[PDB]
Amino acid sequence: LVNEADKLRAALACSKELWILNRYLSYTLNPDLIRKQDATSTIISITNNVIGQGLVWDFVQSNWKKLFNDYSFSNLIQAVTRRFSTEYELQQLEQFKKDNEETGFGSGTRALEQALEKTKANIKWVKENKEVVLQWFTENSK
Amino acid sequence: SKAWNRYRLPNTLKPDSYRVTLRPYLTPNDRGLYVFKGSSTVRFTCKEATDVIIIHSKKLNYTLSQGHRVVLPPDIDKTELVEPTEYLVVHLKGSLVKDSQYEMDSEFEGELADDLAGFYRSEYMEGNVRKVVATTQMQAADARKSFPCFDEPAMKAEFNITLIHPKDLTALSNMLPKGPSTPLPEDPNWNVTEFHTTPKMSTYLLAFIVSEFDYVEKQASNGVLIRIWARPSAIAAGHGDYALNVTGPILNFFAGHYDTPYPLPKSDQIGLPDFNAGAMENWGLVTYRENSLLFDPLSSSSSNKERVVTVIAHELAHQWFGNLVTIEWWNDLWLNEGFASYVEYLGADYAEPTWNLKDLMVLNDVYRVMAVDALASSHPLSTPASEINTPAQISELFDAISYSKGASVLRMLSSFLSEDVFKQGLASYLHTFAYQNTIYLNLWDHLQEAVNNRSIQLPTTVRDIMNRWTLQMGFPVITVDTSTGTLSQEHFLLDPDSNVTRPSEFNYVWIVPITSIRDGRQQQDYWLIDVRAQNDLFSTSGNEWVLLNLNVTGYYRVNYDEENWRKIQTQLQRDHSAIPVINRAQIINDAFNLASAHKVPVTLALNNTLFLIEERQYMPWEAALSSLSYFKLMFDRSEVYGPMKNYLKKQVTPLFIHFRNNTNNWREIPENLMDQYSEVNAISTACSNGVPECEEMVSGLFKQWMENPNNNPIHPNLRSTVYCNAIAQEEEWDFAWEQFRNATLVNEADKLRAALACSKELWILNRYLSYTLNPDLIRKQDATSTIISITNNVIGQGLVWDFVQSNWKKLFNDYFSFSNLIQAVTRRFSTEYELQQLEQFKKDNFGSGTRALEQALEKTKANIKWVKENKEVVLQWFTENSK
Amino acid sequence: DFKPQSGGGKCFNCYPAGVNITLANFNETKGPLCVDTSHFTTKYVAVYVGRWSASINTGNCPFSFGKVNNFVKFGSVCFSLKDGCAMPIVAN
Ligand SMILES: *[C@@H]1O[C@H](CO)[C@@H](O)[C@H](O)[C@H]1NC(C)=O
Ligand SMILES: *[C@@H]1O[C@H](CO)[C@@H](O)[C@H](O)[C@H]1NC(C)=O
Ligand SMILES: *[C@@H]1O[C@H](CO)[C@@H](O)[C@H](O)[C@H]1NC(C)=O
Repeated sequence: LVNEADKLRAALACSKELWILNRYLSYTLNPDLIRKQDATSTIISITNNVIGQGLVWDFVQSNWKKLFNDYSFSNLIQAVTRRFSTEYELQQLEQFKKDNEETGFGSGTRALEQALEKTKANIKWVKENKEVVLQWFTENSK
Repeated sequence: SKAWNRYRLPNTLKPDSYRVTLRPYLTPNDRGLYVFKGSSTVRFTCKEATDVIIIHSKKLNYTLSQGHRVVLPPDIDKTELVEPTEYLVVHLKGSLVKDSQYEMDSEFEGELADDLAGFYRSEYMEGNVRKVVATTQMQAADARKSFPCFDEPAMKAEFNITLIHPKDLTALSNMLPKGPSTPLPEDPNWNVTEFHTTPKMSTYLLAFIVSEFDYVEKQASNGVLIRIWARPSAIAAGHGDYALNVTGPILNFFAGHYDTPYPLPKSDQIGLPDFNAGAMENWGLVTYRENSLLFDPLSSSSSNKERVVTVIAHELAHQWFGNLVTIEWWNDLWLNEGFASYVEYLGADYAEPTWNLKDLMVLNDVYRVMAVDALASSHPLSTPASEINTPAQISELFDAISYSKGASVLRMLSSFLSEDVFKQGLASYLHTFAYQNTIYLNLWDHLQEAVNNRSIQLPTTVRDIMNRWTLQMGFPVITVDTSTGTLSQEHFLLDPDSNVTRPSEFNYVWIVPITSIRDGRQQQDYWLIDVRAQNDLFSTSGNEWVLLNLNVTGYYRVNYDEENWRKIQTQLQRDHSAIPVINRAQIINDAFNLASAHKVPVTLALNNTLFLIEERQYMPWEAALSSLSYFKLMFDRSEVYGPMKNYLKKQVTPLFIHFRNNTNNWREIPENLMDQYSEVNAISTACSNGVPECEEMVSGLFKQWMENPNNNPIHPNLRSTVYCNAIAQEEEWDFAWEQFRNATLVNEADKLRAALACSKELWILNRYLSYTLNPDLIRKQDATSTIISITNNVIGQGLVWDFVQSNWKKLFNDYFSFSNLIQAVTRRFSTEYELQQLEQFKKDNFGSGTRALEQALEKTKANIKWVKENKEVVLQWFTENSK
Repeated sequence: DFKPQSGGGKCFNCYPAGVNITLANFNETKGPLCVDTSHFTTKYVAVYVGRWSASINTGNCPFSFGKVNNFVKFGSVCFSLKDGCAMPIVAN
């Protein structure tokens, strides 16, 4: 039943074992294991897991040329980047651009630019609030 | 090129007495410097008619006398400091008349920097006072920097030392105090101490110490006075007791071993709060780190015991060999430190004869350096004496090779000779050349003579064999064809395609002694003297098998035909007690290292682990884990890591159960140190790999500790394992964090700082990384250790990588140890992904670690291929053994 | 009572420091403190650190301090820190 197959395909991302996550990524490429129809959203679900943030970022940024021939890059790149909150991650994004825009990015071609914008906003927002928000939580959580 | 353009003294001057006075001003001066006054006169004999004085002097402000830095016997022309060579050069107007003794005398001042070079000072907190201690480090190059001298190992002379210190403090040197300490008539706030004349010794062995330490004392049956000095607060806790307990038996052991009673009257040992190295042998004032001399039965592990007794045995061994008969020039350094590195294991054997410590030489030195020498980039032992001249060229000799290969080859020497013949030879050498300087060839003369008097049979002279080993790099892998007993040797290069740059004058042909056993019975010794030989002693039939290199006394690897490997495996699984304990480690580690060289299938190396399911001994478990670390580190992110874990559980599960019985549910440790190590390896492996028993029992211990904050239930031997595994399962982490902030004892603070990295929660680890930047949360010297600990945690790998990618120009431009940091962070790299990321990081931008970055690239390429070459087969093997 | 020598220049062990030993209401100007009353009890008070320790030896006496409290009967006894039979105290 497709519904339960998808619930499981999601829930497998919630594991804390990194090696499970990466073997799951390997299966995520194997079309016979999980179909091309839904590999992308499985990777997005790995990214939702905070441990999978690293895996998915280094995966995509180190092999995106493979995915570019066949995988939807727009929402995938959105999902992978949206945790970015530091000027270093901005540097990483812009270098991934300079490293790969020589082939463009298909449907992601605009989305990456959007991410480049929003990450910058997030950077300043963190600078605006990290102390105050922490203070509040440190008080009211007693 | 003039003499002061050269980096060696002329042999025209021989000193023959010294006098020294030192006044360390431990209070800072107005400009915040710490300065000492020094006076010295040296007497020297002209060995060759000359008219200029050349003497070492560095970083000294002199006092001018007669318009010049020194007073002489014809007149002096002029005096200069040739800083690039550190010579005080003093032209005479006339010529110094040969065969005459003259004083050269000087007074000077210097700085007590905390540089750990020369007469440096150390500062430490005691109570709430920053106490200050003046000490000496004089390893090779720095002795001149405390006072002017002919600073060469060959230029041995006699010292009278005098010290002048604040009245409250105590002073020490190589000899006993010649009479009690007297107030200085210039100022009774100062005391004065004089010492008896040292024997003929080299300058690099002096020590001067002024301190407020307090001591614990024993009178040896041999009549020598032996005496541990430490911080008074530390000594009152009895932390010196163990050192004083062991040091007697060891000394009488060496007194037997060299057939030579201890030459000095006393044997001070002193534990300094901080030190660069672990120890230094300064004759009769042996110096150690706190953590390597003091011992607390309430907190240190048995590993601390074996470190303490081992280090002690080493530095005491230097008190004869090395200090009594000294090296001629630094090119022979390997003869000393490696030889002592051997004898220390025999020395501790006498002090704690129930620990079989002699076996661990195999793990800690032979195999620690076989992996280093197995590279074309290695170097032989005996470099030409002309190659070593500058202080950099001297300092570079203190490396893994010079210690551990020296130990290995000298062990082999003591094994193909009868050990009693080695004793006789060594004793005759020390008796003949005492207080002189020698080259190794004099030692091999004495051994040749003792061998002849015993008429030990050898294929050639000892000089021949030991020059076959001494002056060419690498070592053979012996290859046996048991079908015929044909035998061959070849140079084992770990990369089988690496280009050999350095030539061999023997074309890498060795002479090899080969002990061997057959079906559990020892066979007679055989010698190999060629690239090939045949001997029926190695032919086999039916179920017969052979094993070579008994007790791995020989420094070479061994290979057998496939069928013989099957025979050995069959025997070992049938009854492994038939094969000596060491050789069961040897036969693993050989299989793995040969496998890396494509000289054997990796399936064979994995096969050799199979018997461990019923092994109990420490050695083979250790060797197995040490090899399989490579597999874990390579595959721990791959799918292959899945089956592998289950395999280790199967292997280690029975062993854990055994100790659970044999420790009455962990209520007492085993009485034998080797069994304690095996316990730790069992609990560590089985727990970290995930036996269900640990997630209960270790957690229980940890929560019981949380119930008893001042009353820790966990035995110190287990602490480091249980801490980390409990942390692997917030309130525990925060508990350990507040413990760490409250932690008084450095051993515990380190153990916690490691264990806190075992947490699973990425937000915990990221907090930890953020705290790594706060100098108050962690002492800025140790931040790197934290980064490394977080990196080796599989969850932290990508985190630390992106962190350094963020911070590199920061912590580069202002922090430190980038080299081993980059080593830690890159070594997981195994595919072109991170190869590209790493080359980008290079292009985007390394201090000392720059070459380490190149190293990271190189092995990464090999890793890239290695995984491609092996994954599926290894996978298929483990899934097969997964059951 | 005794102490180790201490203070950064001394043996922790070579010989005790600050010895003080007393016999209750013995007065040297009044000689041996005799047991007059029909009964008596012998009691020891350590005052001393670390692995230092002390004890009373039998000396030459056929009995020991303390042990005499196990109902040994005598015609007379007297005690004195000055010389009867001796019993030296030893520190270790
Ligand atoms: C140090 O000086 C004192 C007087 O201040 C003197 O009596 C003593 O003998 C000297 N030696 C030591 C170890 O204190
Ligand atoms: C020294 O070691 C021995 C071990 O044989 C032990 O009996 C003794 O109690 C230890 N301590 C001292 C002070 O001898
Ligand atoms: C081999 O080493 C063991 C120690 O593990 C020792 O008992 C045995 O005598 C040694 N035998 C030979 C032949 O070296």
